[PDB]
Amino acid sequence: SISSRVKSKRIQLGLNQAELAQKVGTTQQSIEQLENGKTKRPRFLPELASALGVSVDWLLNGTSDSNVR
Repeated sequence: SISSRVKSKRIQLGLNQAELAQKVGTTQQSIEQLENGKTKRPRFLPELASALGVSVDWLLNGTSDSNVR
């Protein structure tokens, strides 16, 4: 799912939702809202994309290979 990508990448980055929120320049609450999927388009698209170091296109689509499941 969407949040799985963000969160999984967060885990791989070894960072948490609050750190990500600060790196994005928002509040953990906003991140958690995005994670549970209670928004349609995040204002912080570029900020999230940069925070993880992926493309907005991948934030929207979110496809980088598939090795089982």
